[PDB]
Amino acid sequence: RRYDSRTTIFSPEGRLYQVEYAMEAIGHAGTCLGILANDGVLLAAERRNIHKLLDEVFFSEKIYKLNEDMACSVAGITSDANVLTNELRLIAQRYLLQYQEPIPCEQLVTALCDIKQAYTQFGGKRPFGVSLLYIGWDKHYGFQLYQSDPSGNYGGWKATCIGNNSAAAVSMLKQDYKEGEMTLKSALALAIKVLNKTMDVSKLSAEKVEIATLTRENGKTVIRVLKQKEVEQLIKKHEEEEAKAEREK
Amino acid sequence: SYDRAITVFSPDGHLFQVEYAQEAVKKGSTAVGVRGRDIVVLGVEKKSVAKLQDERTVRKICALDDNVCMAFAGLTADARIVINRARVECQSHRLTVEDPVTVEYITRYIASLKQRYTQSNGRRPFGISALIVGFDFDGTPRLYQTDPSGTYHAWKANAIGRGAKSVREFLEKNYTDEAIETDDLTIKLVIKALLEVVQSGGKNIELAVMRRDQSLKILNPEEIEKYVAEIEKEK
Amino acid sequence: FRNQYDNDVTVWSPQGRIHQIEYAMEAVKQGSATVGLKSKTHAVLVALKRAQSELAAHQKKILHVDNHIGISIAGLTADARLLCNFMRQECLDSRFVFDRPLPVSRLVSLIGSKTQIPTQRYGRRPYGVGLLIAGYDDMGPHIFQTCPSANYFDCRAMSIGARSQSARTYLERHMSEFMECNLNELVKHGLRALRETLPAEQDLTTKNVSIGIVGKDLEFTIYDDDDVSPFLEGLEERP
Amino acid sequence: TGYDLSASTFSPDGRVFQVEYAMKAVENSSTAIGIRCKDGVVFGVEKLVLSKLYEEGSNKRLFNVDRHVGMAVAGLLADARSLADIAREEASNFRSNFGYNIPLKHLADRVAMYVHAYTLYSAVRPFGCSFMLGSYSVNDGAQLYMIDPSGVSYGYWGCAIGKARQAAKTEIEKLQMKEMTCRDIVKEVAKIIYIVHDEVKDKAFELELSWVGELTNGRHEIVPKDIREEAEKYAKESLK
Amino acid sequence: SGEARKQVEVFRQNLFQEAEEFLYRFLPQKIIYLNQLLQEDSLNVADLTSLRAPLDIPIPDPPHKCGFLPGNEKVLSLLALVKPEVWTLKEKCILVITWIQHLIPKIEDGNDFGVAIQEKVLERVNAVKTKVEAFQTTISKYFSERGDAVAKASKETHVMDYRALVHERDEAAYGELRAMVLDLRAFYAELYHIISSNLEKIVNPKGEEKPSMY
Amino acid sequence: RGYSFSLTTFSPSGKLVQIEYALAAVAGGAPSVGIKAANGVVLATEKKQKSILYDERSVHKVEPITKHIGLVYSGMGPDYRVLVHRARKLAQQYYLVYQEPIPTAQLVQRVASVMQEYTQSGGVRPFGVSLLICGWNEGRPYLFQSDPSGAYFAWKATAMGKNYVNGKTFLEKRYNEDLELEDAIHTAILTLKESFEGQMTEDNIEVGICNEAGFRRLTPTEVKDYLAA
Amino acid sequence: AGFDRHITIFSPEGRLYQVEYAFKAINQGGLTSVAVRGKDCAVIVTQKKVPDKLLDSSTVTHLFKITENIGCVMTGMTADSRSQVQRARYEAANWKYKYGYEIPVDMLCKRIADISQVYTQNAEMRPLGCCMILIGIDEEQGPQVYKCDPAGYYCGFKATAAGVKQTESTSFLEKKVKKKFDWTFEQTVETAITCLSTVLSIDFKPSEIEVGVVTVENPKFRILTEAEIDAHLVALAER
Amino acid sequence: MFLTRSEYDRGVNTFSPEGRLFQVEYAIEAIKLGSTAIGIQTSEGVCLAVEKRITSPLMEPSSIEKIVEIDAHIGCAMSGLIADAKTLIDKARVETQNHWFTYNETMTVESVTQAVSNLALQFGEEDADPGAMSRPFGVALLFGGVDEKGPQLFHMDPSGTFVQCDARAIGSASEGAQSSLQEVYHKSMTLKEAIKSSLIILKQVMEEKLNATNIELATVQPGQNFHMFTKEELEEVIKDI
Repeated sequence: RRYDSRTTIFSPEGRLYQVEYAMEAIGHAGTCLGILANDGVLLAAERRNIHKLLDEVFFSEKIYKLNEDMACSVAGITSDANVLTNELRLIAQRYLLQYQEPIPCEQLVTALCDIKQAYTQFGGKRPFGVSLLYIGWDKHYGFQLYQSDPSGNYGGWKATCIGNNSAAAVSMLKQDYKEGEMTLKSALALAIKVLNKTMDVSKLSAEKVEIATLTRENGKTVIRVLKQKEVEQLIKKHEEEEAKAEREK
Repeated sequence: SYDRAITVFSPDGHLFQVEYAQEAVKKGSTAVGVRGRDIVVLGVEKKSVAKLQDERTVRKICALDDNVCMAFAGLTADARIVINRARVECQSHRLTVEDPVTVEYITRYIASLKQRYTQSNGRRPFGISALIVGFDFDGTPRLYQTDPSGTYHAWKANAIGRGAKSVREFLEKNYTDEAIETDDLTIKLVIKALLEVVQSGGKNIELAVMRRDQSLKILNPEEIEKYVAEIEKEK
Repeated sequence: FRNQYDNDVTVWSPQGRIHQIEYAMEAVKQGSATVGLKSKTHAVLVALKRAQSELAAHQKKILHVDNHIGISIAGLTADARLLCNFMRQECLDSRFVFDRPLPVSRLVSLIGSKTQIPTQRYGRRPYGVGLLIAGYDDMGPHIFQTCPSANYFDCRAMSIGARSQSARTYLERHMSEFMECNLNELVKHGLRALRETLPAEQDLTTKNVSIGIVGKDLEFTIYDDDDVSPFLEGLEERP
Repeated sequence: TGYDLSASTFSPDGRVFQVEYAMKAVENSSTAIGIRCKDGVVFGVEKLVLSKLYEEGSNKRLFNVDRHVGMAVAGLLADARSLADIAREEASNFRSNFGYNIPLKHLADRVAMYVHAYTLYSAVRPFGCSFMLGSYSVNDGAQLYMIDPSGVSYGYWGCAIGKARQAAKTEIEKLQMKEMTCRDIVKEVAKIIYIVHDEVKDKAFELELSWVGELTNGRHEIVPKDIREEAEKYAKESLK
Repeated sequence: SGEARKQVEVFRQNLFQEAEEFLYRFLPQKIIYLNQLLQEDSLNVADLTSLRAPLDIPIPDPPHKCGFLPGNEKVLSLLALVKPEVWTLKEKCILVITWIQHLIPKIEDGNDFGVAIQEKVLERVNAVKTKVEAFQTTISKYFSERGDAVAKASKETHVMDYRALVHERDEAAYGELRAMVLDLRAFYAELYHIISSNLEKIVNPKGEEKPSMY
Repeated sequence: RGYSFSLTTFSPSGKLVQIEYALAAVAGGAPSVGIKAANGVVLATEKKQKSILYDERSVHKVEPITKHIGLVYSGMGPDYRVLVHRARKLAQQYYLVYQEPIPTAQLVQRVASVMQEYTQSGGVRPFGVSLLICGWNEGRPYLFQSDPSGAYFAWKATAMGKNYVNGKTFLEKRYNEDLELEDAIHTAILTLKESFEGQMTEDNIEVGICNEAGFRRLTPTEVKDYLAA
Repeated sequence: AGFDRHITIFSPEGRLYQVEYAFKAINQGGLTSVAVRGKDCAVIVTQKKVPDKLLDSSTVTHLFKITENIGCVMTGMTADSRSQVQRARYEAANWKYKYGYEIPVDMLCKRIADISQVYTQNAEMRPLGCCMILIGIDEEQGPQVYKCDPAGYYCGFKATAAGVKQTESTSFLEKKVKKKFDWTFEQTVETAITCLSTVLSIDFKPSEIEVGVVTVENPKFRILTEAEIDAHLVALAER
Repeated sequence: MFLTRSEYDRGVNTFSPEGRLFQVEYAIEAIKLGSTAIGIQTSEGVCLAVEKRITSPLMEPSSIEKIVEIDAHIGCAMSGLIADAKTLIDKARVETQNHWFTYNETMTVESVTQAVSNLALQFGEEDADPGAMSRPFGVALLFGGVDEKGPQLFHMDPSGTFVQCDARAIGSASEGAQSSLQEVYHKSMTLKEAIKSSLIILKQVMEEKLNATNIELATVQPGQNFHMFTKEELEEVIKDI
């Protein structure tokens, strides 16, 4: 009958349904996209919230700076995300206190993923319902993009989208992304193109998207959230570029 | 009825939740181990590149310590916890007894951790089965396998994971003292066996060899290409 | 239906009865019978041991808590082993602290308190061993029985176990004679009473009878397979 | 209806049934009566003799909870012995910290609070024992207090617990106990105990009588066998 | 396809307005109309003997097809009043059943309380439908039964029970018509009461969109 | 089905139902409106009382966590007090550690974290109250809402409680970013007026204002003046 | 359903049904309590019903003194009521020890009420089914009356009632406050007695009612003696 | 007429109407899932024999270890879940060693069984310690050793009860093997006869034909310590059959 409650019961067929159910939640969440380019890595998210009476007081609703050299975007239950982001920031600071060097990017991801696996194994707690993309530069492997799942399983992706219409985005990215040729400028353009297709709104509001880029300048990583004017220019450039291709057609 | 709790025993004395966790291992990617006279070879299938996904992050074969290497089939996350815990023990034994861990000690430790999870409700059995390959102080090659239940057994050759039944049949027929005679021959046997279950060719197999004192070496994709070619040509 | 109200020790039934405690009481009936009787100078426990197979040895039904106290178990052996250890430690404690053999009655009160806690709290099952405790203390020979329910009773004589009504019946009719009986007579009366419990085909043998005797001058002693022969030989034949 | 399964639950109409079910347990037990007269409090229990094998003067349902206070219990005996232990511990503590014999009204309250706790939590069942405590102290006077499985505690001039509680109360009611002296009441308690006992349903009973008062110098004590015997005779004669 | 939804939405908007109109006006008006009929003297005849209709079948005695035997006029006039009423209730119920079924929401795991309020109402409407459908069947049976009994009486003039049966069948129908109008009056009333009390959940089962947790 | 009862169980479809049910409790709560003007933030809520017998001075829906932060709630009343007390305490802990008044954003993150904690364990029930937190920090007005889920959002203006959806629409139509508080307090009383369902009176409504001076509750006389408009 | 049966689970419409069920328990007792606040006095009156002649009348009371100057009347399950009174008395003393001044009545209701919310939010315990009304004099704000219900609500009222006839009682009191004449001590007591009597239709005798008063002139809570109650009752009948 | 409701079976700590504590009973059934093991105690010594049940030729036979040494004097043959046996064999090994440390003597076979039994009894949630398995253990151990009283074989069951047995068979074919054992066992038999008899019984019960690889046999004669017949020795005895 029901082998899908409690998170600790393997179903006949060996499937942990409560984790699978959690993964379903990420699908409802606003699309977040990350692209890795030789110069820098970028995270762009769709701010699903669009109610007219909301204020942009924070640096970003869905992009969070875990440490000087890394950043993350969250898709899923927001409350669960706040807990994980607090933990990630502590895990990183602990590495710096102990080894006096910045946390290598994979390690921060591996450690959070371990907290996520535990919640699945022990009986009382619900599996965390968040999937998050981490972008960072580490001396060992340079620029890296990693995606995490409620399962606690993490992967390194050159480009990926988590959230609503994620599949469409990955398909578009699969044809569009050129390996070894991406530059932040081109990538920001790829992001606008994929985001436009995935988002239902015909015109990206430029207030409906948040794009943040991590680049190493002068030996120090800079994570900058592009300001609205910068994004508006990108949307206009895309609108014109696509229109020109239609005009040629 | 008797399948909802690990502690409950079925009329007929079967603990169902432990058996179900073993089913999970079957869904996982195949892994094969052959104990050659001087080399132990561990080979695992790779599901797919996915094109936009970096392959460095996904590694089924890992080194628990200098003399012990482990490959896993089952829920990936659980493996990362077990592998990490085994690594702490390997180093802790070295601290406590000053001596490198024998392959069996690591197998017993990994097994006990799993049994501990099966014993009490409120924890789910780790859904991983592992092949631990190592060379002992005497230098005898040793291959051991562990299951979510906590039973450890030594196998001259074995396959865990999807298609394990098919490969194990192939191995039973193919394995012989003659096959293990040459270190290359041993690598060829595992590659040939994985080929039986892998939908693709060499592109989808990750293989690694541990020599008598050398550290684990993951063979480069090109070296694998050479081996598959020799096997295909001989076919 | 009424399937409900029987699941846990913490649920009172609509008519004031905690069913699990009653179900636990049924466990004593499953065990082999044991008979305990007392005389002004001695207290005796006799037991009918059962064997898994001819090759297997008969189980131990009589266990020594202390020089002055011994118990016979009827019911789940595990609960008995656990309770016996508690009793033994409580007795050892009294000798270390007060250098006096623990009054037998006080020990039974302690067994009752430990036994009651499982009955009121969710968690541990009620102990399902029924225990007959026999000892000689300064007050005199004492025979007490403990139910899986924590309630305990002081008895002139008692039989707990399967087909124990038959033994209680014999004991009641021949009860007056017991007070002035000699030890041989008292064990003999008891062996006859347990004989009633046995199926008609079965007979008391040296192998299935265990006798434990405690008295003013006798430390609790469990006469076993070859040492029950003196007490058994004098007995007659089945009525 | 799942309302009655636990004491944590409250029925839609506001009733916690598990406590009420526990109260039904006391009715299963044999009757016990306590009467408070000017000199002191006399308690009596009809102790059914289930088997001839059981020793007389054993399986007592009257317990001394402290030198000055005595407890008579009805209901599941195991719980009662355990409650008696809680009471004795509380009495010891009051003497140890406050340095004097516990006032009975306080004792009843402390034991009641312990009994009430079981009512609230779901892990533990309500206790199934209803008990009466009585004490005589020159300063306090003679006090009889009865505690239900609910933890309600009240002081009763005369009280009965057990299967025949309703019948006994009617008899106790016609007693003018306040004027009566302790020695006379012992005969009266016996008469009531004999009247309530049902010979057909219950084969036989041994009356256990205990008393605390000026006569006992404020020590609860089992009534001397001479006094008990005289009373049992008075009772049979009255039964006629 | 959008065009398809538009037409169906039009049907829904019509159903909603008609259903609301029916609850607001037709149901209350009918309860008064049907109660008027019950109060009417025709349905309150004191002596059932007055209802008896003549059966002119020759009674046999020791020494032709019977003259036309007409149906009790009183019963037919009453049936003629009742048969339209039975039909309107069945039609008005069907309009309500369709409206609720249309309003049932997309099946979803949570917030199924509203679905339940609707399902409970559907049970009452289903029960009423069976009872009313039965009433329509009884009207047809009365004519056939009276007819067969009359035929039997003519074939066997001697048996007088057959004569009594015809008179009895008519009296029974009269009692049942009174009950059926009383039931229709009650049914109109019950539907108004269940729908009126539970309208908010019935019209809007899921409720308004909740704040985003995602 | 089974998903509805547990709080640690994700429903097929990944919805934690008990939290959704908890939000439903807030919706049933008395209407509360918050408007963030440039010079201040006005928090107002209906304090309708069943009888004249109740003494209004006894309990206040709008409460001050610190000198510059104040909150209003819609939902279960007992729960508000628990959160308010924890909030007042969390702020004092900030003052002791950093000797500066807590930034409003920081308190809302901290109060929300407490709410999330209640959500995780099976034994506890999610809090059934949503809080509107208003504060003036760094010369800037701030308004935030924390839902039982543990999620905080920042609203220029919002309404929680009965008729929240209609209230928000009225506010979107009547909201101007440049509004001054004196005008804004009027807008809020109008928003509450939409769903009051009774004659508003000074007692029936409770209003609070946050500005450079800090959170204060308008006393009944002041509101009577504003209501006179 | 199943939405009821655990305090923690919330109904699909967010109603926490178990807490509501508890308020029903207060009524099951069958007793009503009325409290009215005067210009200088606060009075609590409750119906005293003694079920049996045997019960000592002195022991049965619903009026308890939390501290010398705060008095409470608790309606609901008797056992739960006593439990809350102890917590209140402990809390009242703990305030004096920690803060050095007598707990203000409002703060005692707040603490007691807050304890009730914990029960309402934690799974194992059951909301205590009792309502406590506290009467006290605060020097700054004059007389005070506060009620805490099983939910954790703690409002303070000019006048209030708890029990079977609370709604009717509230209506009577509401009419009397609306025609405000202010209340002298006599009137405050008279209003209370008339209200309880009218709602119950009892025509009370001194024994059936327990009345407790706090006054600015004598701040200590006192439970009036039967004679004092009779005097007020006689006056009500006379006029 | 079938009443198959059950409903008291699930959950230890529940007594069935009739007081049967079914979960423990079900655990006793589990040992039947295990390979048969037979022990004969003779004056010359106690012999223990088990069927390996090797699933695949690739699995190394030595690893399957159904007969193990608790200490030189006492050895154990286990049938049932292998994993829970490993815990019980470990408690035994530590307890024998703890006795040497504290009392400088060798524990009798009975005390060692009592010691492992005490651990088995704890399944009832008897203790408050977190690290105790809630489920009754699913293994049955036959413990045989030469002690002060000479060769002794004790059998332990998931309930935790232990008894001396002159000969016992635990396992899938225990019923039937026991019957055969009853006919063959005579107190006077020498170990040589017993080894042959036990292997004859195993050959009959085992599905596969007996081969040195499929069986494990051990003996603890009074002078010698626990000895496991090596393949060569096993080959000689099997040939005699």
